[PDB]
Amino acid sequence: SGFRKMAFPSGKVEGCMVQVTCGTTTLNGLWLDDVVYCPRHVICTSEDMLNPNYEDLLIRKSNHNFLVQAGNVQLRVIGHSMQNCVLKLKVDTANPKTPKYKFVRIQPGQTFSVLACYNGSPSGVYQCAMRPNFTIKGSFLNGSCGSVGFNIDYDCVSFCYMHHMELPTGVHAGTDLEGNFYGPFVDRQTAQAAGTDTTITVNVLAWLYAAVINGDRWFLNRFTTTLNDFNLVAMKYNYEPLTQDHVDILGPLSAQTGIAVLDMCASLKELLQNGMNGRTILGSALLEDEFTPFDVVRQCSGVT
Amino acid sequence: SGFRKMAFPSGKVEGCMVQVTCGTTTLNGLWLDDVVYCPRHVICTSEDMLNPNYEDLLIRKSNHNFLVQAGNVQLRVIGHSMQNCVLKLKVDTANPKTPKYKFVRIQPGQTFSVLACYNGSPSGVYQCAMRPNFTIKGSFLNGSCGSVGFNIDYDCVSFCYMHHMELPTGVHAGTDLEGNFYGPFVDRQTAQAAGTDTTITVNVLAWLYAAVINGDRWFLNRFTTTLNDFNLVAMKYNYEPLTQDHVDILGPLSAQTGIAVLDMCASLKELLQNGMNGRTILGSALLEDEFTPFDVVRQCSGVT
Ligand SMILES: CN1CCN(C(=O)Cc2c[nH]c3ncccc23)CC1
Ligand SMILES: CN1CCN(C(=O)Cc2c[nH]c3ncccc23)CC1
Repeated sequence: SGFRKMAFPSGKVEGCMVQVTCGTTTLNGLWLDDVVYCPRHVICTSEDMLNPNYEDLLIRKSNHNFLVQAGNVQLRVIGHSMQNCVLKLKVDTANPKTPKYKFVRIQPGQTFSVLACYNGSPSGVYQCAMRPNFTIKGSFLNGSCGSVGFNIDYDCVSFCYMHHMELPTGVHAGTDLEGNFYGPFVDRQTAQAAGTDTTITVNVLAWLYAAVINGDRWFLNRFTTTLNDFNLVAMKYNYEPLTQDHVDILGPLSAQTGIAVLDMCASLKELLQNGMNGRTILGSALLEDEFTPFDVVRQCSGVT
Repeated sequence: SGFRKMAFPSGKVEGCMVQVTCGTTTLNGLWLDDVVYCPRHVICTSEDMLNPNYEDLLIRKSNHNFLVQAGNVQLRVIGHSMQNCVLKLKVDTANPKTPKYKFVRIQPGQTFSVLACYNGSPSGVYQCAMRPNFTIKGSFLNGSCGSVGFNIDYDCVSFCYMHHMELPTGVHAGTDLEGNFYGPFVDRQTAQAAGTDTTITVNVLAWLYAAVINGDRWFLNRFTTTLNDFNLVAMKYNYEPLTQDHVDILGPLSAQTGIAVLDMCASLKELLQNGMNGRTILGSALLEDEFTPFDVVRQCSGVT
């Protein structure tokens, strides 16, 4: 019993973190096999950051300009390339701690763990969601760039995020491990505004199910709704529309609790309309949207 | 920028987790040097759990009755002893992944990371606080016993908690690594009620400072208070009393923000009296009390 914002165990990823220095800038890199992945803005001066031409800046850089340190031992760089917004530094040594891994590009609403790192050393781990506006609400200070987001399936680390920048609103933007930004963001020091940060409705419903499973049931009501009726209310409250694909994904939680998805939607509808009236659900005074239905089943079943 | 409930990187602890089986019960153990630490209730049948005499039950157990598996390799048990509520199984092999470590008994209000484990395998990591009633609000299912709470200082893991049981209210009780329960709890399947779960005032104030540092300032007011005046209000709201030791610990956050501790107390006083009025602080609709002043400085400074 109990329900916590839970991160994946970070050890498999800790074993991949290194320090990358180009000139006076140090940030983090991800060492998998004989490649080190890092944000391309490592090559930029503060001046360059305002309006960088990365291809032109990169011409001035050689393998020996990329200093890669794994613990307190230097790796030899034997190649470099730019893929979208990441640099791939080929090193002469395969990371001996390379886990089974994939690179995945996640959808908005998907959660992942972040291993916040500075100078290639882990500082902490927390759980994030890719927001519907393709930002993440992380905890990142200068030097945290190259920190990675990931999910784990038994022994396979799926890398989904690499940290690149903070927007002037203090929300975070980054890439997949192919170097493609989530959302419309660019690695340039220019004011970039985020769109509407809507609530991840299917995740809220997952968390309401988690609440029921954990004995927090006060919000269960006598009502039902329809997807169309629910969605009118969702749109009014800047909630993402619910689709039958969302209802399908909530099936196992529906079956475990015996609460029809549309009934739980009607409960959610009343919470939106009435608020919490000073009550809490799983120790929260707001509706939590950074647990996926998969997250709730995993936590509630004890997958390792 | 941004402020997250952040756990320590768990890799150093992942390397210590093993599976302990006695008869038909499997739970987790902590392998440090040539000792495996686990809850003594591993020796109990369901029947035994109702009113166990652990010394008498342990007489019936030999070294070869304790099955210790590290990954998928069995460890040879060459000794066993009971220290308070934990068993110490001496094995013939030092854990090669043993980190620098200490055993510490934490105070109520102190935070720690939990590596939730099942069958000696990590499932996830989250941040907890020792509640003033000596419970923790964890996320633990059957098989999670022997999971450990810890803090890390650079390269030294301080182990502070080992999970033993859930109370009928679904809150959690456990021991330090000398086997002494936090609070009045006993490892027996008998109804045990928790006392008042008061709010950790110094932690709320730490988190308000964290909010100011991160640009959430709407709650800063024109008022000040005194420790005695604040404490009258604290007691009314089931907040822990604030002492000058708490004010001392908040000094660095006071200095960083230029907000006198007693001014922040007066802000907190108004939040208690007025509530949040549907507003949030660091994405929370309630006052968060599971960040210590040390946690806030660490996260806000990027210690690795
Ligand atoms: C292209 N350019 C954009 C601006 N940059 C950052 O925002 C880096 C960064 C990521 N998280 C942070 N948190 C606090 C302060 C700075 C950062 C550098 C790269
Ligand atoms: C002395 N006896 C007391 C009762 N026990 C537990 O509560 C073990 C336990 C710890 N977390 C849990 N979460 C869910 C279900 C069970 C547990 C066994 C030991």
